[PDB]
Amino acid sequence: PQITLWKRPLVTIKIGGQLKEALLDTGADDTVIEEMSLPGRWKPKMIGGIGGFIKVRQYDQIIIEICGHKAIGTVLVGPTPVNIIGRNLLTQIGCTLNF
Amino acid sequence: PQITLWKRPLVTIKIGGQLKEALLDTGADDTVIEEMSLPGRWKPKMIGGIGGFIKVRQYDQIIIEICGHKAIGTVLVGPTPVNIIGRNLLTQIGCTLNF
Ligand SMILES: Cc1cccc(C)c1OCC(=O)N[C@@H](Cc1ccccc1)[C@@H](O)C(=O)N1CSC(C)(C)[C@H]1C(=O)N[C@H]1c2ccccc2C[C@H]1O
Repeated sequence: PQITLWKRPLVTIKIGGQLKEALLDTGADDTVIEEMSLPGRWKPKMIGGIGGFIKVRQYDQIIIEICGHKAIGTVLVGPTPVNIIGRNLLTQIGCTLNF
Repeated sequence: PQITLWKRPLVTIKIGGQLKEALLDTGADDTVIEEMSLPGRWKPKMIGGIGGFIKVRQYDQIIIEICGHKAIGTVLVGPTPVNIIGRNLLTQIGCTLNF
């Protein structure tokens, strides 16, 4: 698809068998999702945004679908304001910026 | 141009007669630049994301150049950790996400 930016680039994702809304976010290095249950062990990570820093849980090799495109990679879980698909998975689905 | 997402999509912008590096950020509704002078009236605004909110000055009808493309729009000025080109100006240069 080609997604214009007149509104927020919100898309449907599937993670843990559940449909959710997430923002395709080229300003995010990594993908961050609101509190939910994911399998496996997690590792600590601190991430910095416009308002400062938050602690998140880092899960690796997580299966996730983004607009029907299958990806498997790192998903951070924590108090993000909106679910964000960041560059780590945008690259997996072959997403680019174009003008 | 086509910009891949293996690294942060940073570009050079011209604003208020100054050159600055900024992040092409599809997660940002608006454009925010570190402290600098801009012409005209402004009003205060709070903007929020990861880590919470910061206070900025909102300047309207500001001309910026991004990769040879002139655009006009609202520019916020304040203590942002990274200079950010948001959707309000990305649309104007005809920037889209594609996969
Ligand atoms: C650096 C890093 C490492 C690992 C993992 C991650 C996720 C990561 O990125 C962190 C991050 O937050 N990145 C920022 C970009 C940024 C990087 C570094 C410092 C500050 C901002 C990006 O993802 C974003 O714009 N965001 C995210 S929350 C949001 C509401 C969707 C939106 C935002 O603030 N949006 C707000 C915004 C921003 C600028 C102007 C106006 C407005 C209004 C809101 O739309």
